[PDB]
Amino acid sequence: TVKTGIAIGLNKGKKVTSMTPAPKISYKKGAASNRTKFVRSLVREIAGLSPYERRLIDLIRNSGEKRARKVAKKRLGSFTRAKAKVEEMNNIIAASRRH
Amino acid sequence: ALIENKKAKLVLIANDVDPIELVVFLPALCKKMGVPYAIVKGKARLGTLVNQKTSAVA
Amino acid sequence: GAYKYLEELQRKKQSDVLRFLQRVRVWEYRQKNVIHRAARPTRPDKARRLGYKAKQGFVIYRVRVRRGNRKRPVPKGATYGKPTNQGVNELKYQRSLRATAEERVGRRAANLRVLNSYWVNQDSTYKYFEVILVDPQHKAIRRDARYNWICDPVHKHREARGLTATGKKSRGINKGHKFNNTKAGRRKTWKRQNTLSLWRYRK
Amino acid sequence: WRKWNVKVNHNEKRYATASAIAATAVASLVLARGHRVEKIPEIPLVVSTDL
Amino acid sequence: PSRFTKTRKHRGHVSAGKGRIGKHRKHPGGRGMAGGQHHHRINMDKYHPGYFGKVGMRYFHKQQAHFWKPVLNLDKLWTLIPEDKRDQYLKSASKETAPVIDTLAAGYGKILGKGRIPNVPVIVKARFVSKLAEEKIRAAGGVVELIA
Amino acid sequence: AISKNLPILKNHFRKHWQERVKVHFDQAGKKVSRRNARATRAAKIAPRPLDLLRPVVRAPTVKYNRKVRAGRGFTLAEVKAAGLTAAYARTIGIAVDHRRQNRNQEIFDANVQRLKEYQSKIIVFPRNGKAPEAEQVLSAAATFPIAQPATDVEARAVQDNGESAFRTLRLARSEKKFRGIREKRAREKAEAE
RNA sequence: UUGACAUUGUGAAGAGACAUAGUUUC
RNA sequence: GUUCUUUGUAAAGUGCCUUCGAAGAGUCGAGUUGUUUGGGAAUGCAGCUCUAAGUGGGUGGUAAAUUCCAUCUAAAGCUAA
RNA sequence: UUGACCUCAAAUCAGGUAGGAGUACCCGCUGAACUUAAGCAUAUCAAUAAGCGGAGGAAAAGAAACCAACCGGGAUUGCCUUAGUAACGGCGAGUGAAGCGGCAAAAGCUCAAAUUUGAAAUCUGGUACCUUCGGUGCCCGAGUUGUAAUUUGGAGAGGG
Ligand SMILES: [Mg+2]
Ligand SMILES: [Mg+2]
Ligand SMILES: [Mg+2]
Ligand SMILES: [Mg+2]
Ligand SMILES: [Mg+2]
Ligand SMILES: [Mg+2]
Ligand SMILES: [Mg+2]
Ligand SMILES: [Mg+2]
Ligand SMILES: [Mg+2]
Ligand SMILES: [Mg+2]
Ligand SMILES: [Mg+2]
Ligand SMILES: [Mg+2]
Ligand SMILES: [Mg+2]
Ligand SMILES: [Mg+2]
Ligand SMILES: [Mg+2]
Ligand SMILES: [Mg+2]
Ligand SMILES: [Mg+2]
Ligand SMILES: [Mg+2]
Ligand SMILES: [Mg+2]
Ligand SMILES: [Mg+2]
Ligand SMILES: [Mg+2]
Ligand SMILES: [Mg+2]
Ligand SMILES: [Mg+2]
Ligand SMILES: [Mg+2]
Ligand SMILES: [Mg+2]
Ligand SMILES: [Mg+2]
Ligand SMILES: [Mg+2]
Ligand SMILES: [Mg+2]
Ligand SMILES: [Mg+2]
Ligand SMILES: [Mg+2]
Ligand SMILES: [Mg+2]
Ligand SMILES: [Mg+2]
Ligand SMILES: [Mg+2]
Ligand SMILES: [Mg+2]
Ligand SMILES: [Mg+2]
Ligand SMILES: [Mg+2]
Ligand SMILES: [Mg+2]
Ligand SMILES: [Mg+2]
Ligand SMILES: [Mg+2]
Repeated sequence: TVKTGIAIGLNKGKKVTSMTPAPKISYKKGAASNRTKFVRSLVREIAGLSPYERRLIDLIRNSGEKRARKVAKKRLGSFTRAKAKVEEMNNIIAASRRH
Repeated sequence: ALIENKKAKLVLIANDVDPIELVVFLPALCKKMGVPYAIVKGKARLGTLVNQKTSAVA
Repeated sequence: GAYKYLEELQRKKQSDVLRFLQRVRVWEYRQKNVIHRAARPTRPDKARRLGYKAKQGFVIYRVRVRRGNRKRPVPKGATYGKPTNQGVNELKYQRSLRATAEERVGRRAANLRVLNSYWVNQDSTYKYFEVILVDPQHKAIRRDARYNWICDPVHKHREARGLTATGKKSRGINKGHKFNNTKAGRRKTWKRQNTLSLWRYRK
Repeated sequence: WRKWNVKVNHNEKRYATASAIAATAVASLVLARGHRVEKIPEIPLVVSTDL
Repeated sequence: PSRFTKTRKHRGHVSAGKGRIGKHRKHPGGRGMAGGQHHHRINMDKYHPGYFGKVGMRYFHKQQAHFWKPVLNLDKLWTLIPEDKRDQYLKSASKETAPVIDTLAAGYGKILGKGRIPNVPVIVKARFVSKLAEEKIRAAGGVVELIA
Repeated sequence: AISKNLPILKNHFRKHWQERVKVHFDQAGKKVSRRNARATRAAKIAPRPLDLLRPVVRAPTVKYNRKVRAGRGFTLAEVKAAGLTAAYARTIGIAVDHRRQNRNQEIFDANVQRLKEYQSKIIVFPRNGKAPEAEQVLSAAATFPIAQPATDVEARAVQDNGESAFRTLRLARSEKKFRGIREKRAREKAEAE
């Protein structure tokens, strides 16, 4: 960061000789893994698509990734999970019925 | 973890197992790992050969 | 291990295989008595991470509880008082339906102690639960330093006092600014704020 | 919850006891107080530490 | 104490000082602040203009100590040096040795200008200065060192 | 119920407050019980001193940061620079805190030096039997005080570059006020076709 | 009392869109 | 304080290199209803409908879209003063 | 024909446990109105009384999905303060917390998710003896639909 040294302004704060401590593993709680990547990919081709997911990719192909997000935002919690869901569907299509 | 480590040459899966979930993924797993498997009548007969009441897999 | 697949499979409730399962099991459960003992966890992955172990002294019980609101009982809807209290039909009951599920078996097994519970199935009329219990007088449990805390009498009927995980949720027990009203436990923290503290040399 | 004790400012508290000490000389006060002191040598009355 | 109370003096007089005509009743005005807009309004405006209605912005979750900025005028300043050390510094008003006054360390956040410090140079370290406070410091040949 | 010219009081006794009055008649009582508590414990606790070693720490926010104050525990880093592990330091009367981080070297060293002096100034009796009776010091807090680090010198040469202090704040204030806009005009003028 | 959503699944005919292949909805 | 058995071909701590690093779902979350809170485009709680993710998730006391930042690691558990 | 298995039964089957009491204090549910507003419904009384379930010598809370925005702090509980403040409110009558700071007491941790797989290494019970809050030998039994060791994010695990 490097605080400016004054009590207002942009980087406002006291100058101190700084450290950057050792990273905590609890910061990596999200991280995927090779173990869970395999299992989730495996159960996906086991259990397949859910009703709202089928109507989502057909909405994508025949409407696109705007009206998709708008639907998936109503379906899921909100606009960001809807973003990341439509993307997960894009890669359902691409990797499968294509290449 | 055997099937995952490709160490199994044959897997016998029961046709029973009332929480069928414990098993259903094994056909997929054995397939993706190239392990040959078979669905055997008698989860209890898998037990006898292993000295349990019911073995659910051998 | 197997348990990692069950976990991930169960997170597809709308998948074609699980909602065949969901559809058959919920018919069977509804035939059986509203409280009936369960031979094994039908979710051995779920019981497992809630504290269950397959060993003598652990009991699994399956219970129905009717869904929906609590209709304020009252004869004929007549409330006798101010109109803000006139409601009958839309009132919601601060304890979860799962809390009721623990409580009804925890009574049916009075010698057990309720450890945790988990959701299994629901139709429109019922939610279904599997409650995991422990016999505190069974010697496998009285030994076993991991579980014998459950034997101490402080833990008698934890589910009736809101000490299970669900009871803790509905009591609103969590740290931070969203829980100020209910944290140290709501009525206690109320009483604290409403106590007059008079010292010997008045401040 | 009636008021029982009473707060006195530490300093005035001291002033009071100072005043009270200073009056343990002044044989007229000790006399006016009870205290049969006519037959004693001198005030303040100081005594061997051996006591 | 009760023996000095005026109710001891009222014993034997019928009405306890409370009047025969208009008595001492429970709550003739109503209770508390009732009627601030109606029967008690002549007392409310005059003695409390501004009581009713709002002004300005709400601030949700406003933590005092965000705004903590104690204020210290040049009027004092020099009081922040113990008097033994102090007098030593007034004489020998100089560069090359000038007293460092950490006003943050003294518990203050801003230096204002009330007025008149002697001509001794000072090094004043503070978080904030008024414009006049600092001009005056300069006119004695001192400076301000902004800290945080 | 409103008369004369008087402050408007807000006295909340409209609930049943007499029910919840707490008169501390037991002040003197509980002070004794607390003195006895400590005494009974100092005895049970062998020569050990009733309290644990606590780190130097800089107090939070804008109001208190000028002061340094005793923290909870010693941060696995600081424990390690003083050449002992967490598990053992806990048995030695040093408090360890897995949650506190070191972003500041000056404090980091202060706590390692604090750990150094503590290790030197204590004796750790053998596991065996002997217990060579050592006469407890009761504090740690008193033996190892936490003092405000000196930031400067009394007097020193005046350096005026003539840049006005005050208006160095006036300007620092501004640069942050308009930082967002003047970035939008950089965006908007990059779009010059 | 009326509507919607949930409990709610299987066919078949007929309407309905990517715009006259069948995933879908009445 | 003493005193009898050595638990052991047992158990534990620490330095470097390397590969990994499993982490709780009808939950989190959303809508709506009711209640509650100082909590204010919604403080908690519950009903019903919707229902996730894994460089994810939660919070950051004014709703929203975009871009960043800080801070923890939920949906399992014990514990004296 | 015989023997298992799953699930469901019955015994005055072998051994246990629950009820009721009390309830000042404690954990929950449920839930008023009198009252105040000079009338009155939102509000207030009050998240109070009465009603119901459940503990202990304390209960509960507790090792952060915390606070913060600082040079950052660091489980919980409580006191002094924050403060009759921020805020809520026919913005009326009224209501009303939190972060920082001082003090009291201080204490930390364990599971789920991992192939022991060159050896279920674990456990209730019965029984005989013994140095009996237990140990050991042996047999039924539990348990692989997972009982031990190992690991809990502060980490930690497999290699060298
Ligand atoms: Mg059994
Ligand atoms: Mg009523
Ligand atoms: Mg109401
Ligand atoms: Mg105890
Ligand atoms: Mg409150
Ligand atoms: Mg008086
Ligand atoms: Mg008179
Ligand atoms: Mg008269
Ligand atoms: Mg009078
Ligand atoms: Mg009269
Ligand atoms: Mg008259
Ligand atoms: Mg007002
Ligand atoms: Mg009060
Ligand atoms: Mg008392
Ligand atoms: Mg202490
Ligand atoms: Mg010894
Ligand atoms: Mg977790
Ligand atoms: Mg209610
Ligand atoms: Mg609400
Ligand atoms: Mg946003
Ligand atoms: Mg931090
Ligand atoms: Mg546990
Ligand atoms: Mg607890
Ligand atoms: Mg019997
Ligand atoms: Mg009872
Ligand atoms: Mg009354
Ligand atoms: Mg009235
Ligand atoms: Mg009246
Ligand atoms: Mg009336
Ligand atoms: Mg209330
Ligand atoms: Mg209310
Ligand atoms: Mg009551
Ligand atoms: Mg009762
Ligand atoms: Mg008792
Ligand atoms: Mg106690
Ligand atoms: Mg933790
Ligand atoms: Mg704290
Ligand atoms: Mg007011
Ligand atoms: Mg209130």
